[PDB]
Amino acid sequence: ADETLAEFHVEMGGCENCHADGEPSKDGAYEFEQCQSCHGSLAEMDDNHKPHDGLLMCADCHAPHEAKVGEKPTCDTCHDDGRTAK
Ligand code: HEC
Ligand code: HEC
Ligand code: HEC
Ligand code: HEC
Repeated sequence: ADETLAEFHVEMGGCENCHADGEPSKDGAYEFEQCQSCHGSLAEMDDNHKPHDGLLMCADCHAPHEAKVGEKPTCDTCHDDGRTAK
């Protein structure tokens, strides 16, 4: 009974946590911005987030409307070279 990431954040704010007047962006960048305050920039993260920093958005990896808090994305969901999480 795990709650989605979008949920965990909601309880900590609402649907407006990554949505303006309930109007999801039609790109992804606009949202990716929201994930740049209480957290920071990938270029300011581990050596695992850096490598990506400037490639794919958070959600893109931390599928909010799908993933569930406490669920480390799988590299197999992109990398097929045995890539493993560190
Ligand atoms: C950030 C932590 C989010 C919160 C809080 C909620 N949603 Fe969300 N939603 C988020 C992203 C990043 C995206 C897409 C942009 C991307 O980077 O891919 C979305 C998209 C939606 C959609 C799209 C509908 C579709 O056509 O698939 C809907 C309908 C939506 N979001 C609704 C929604 C609701 C109801 C929320 C509160 C329960 C909510 N979102 C919170 C990120 C985040
Ligand atoms: C403040 C308004 C926030 C914004 C904007 C975003 N997140 Fe956030 N997130 C916030 C808090 C207070 C916390 C708790 C821990 C912490 O101090 O950061 C979190 C936690 C997450 C996590 C944790 C995942 C886990 O394994 O527990 C993730 C993956 C996460 N947040 C992702 C995320 C995304 C994708 C956002 C934009 C769509 C985003 N955060 C915005 C507060 C805030
Ligand atoms: C896939 C290429 C990812 C993208 C893009 C982002 N993150 Fe991530 N993140 C990823 C993994 C695989 C993990 C866990 C590693 C494992 O397998 O154990 C994480 C973890 C985090 C955490 C945990 C730290 C904490 O909650 O205290 C945070 C806070 C986090 N990721 C935030 C974050 C943000 C803000 C991103 C966009 C700027 C982002 N991640 C992108 C994989 C990926
Ligand atoms: C798709 C959503 C991805 C997921 C899931 C993860 N990564 Fe990724 N990463 C992605 C792309 C598109 C690229 C580069 C694209 C290209 O072909 O140029 C990368 C790159 C890396 C690298 C850099 C390798 C290098 O050349 O030095 C590393 C080290 C890396 N990715 C690690 C990694 C790990 C450990 C993941 C699972 C926790 C992971 N990535 C997931 C896109 C995506």
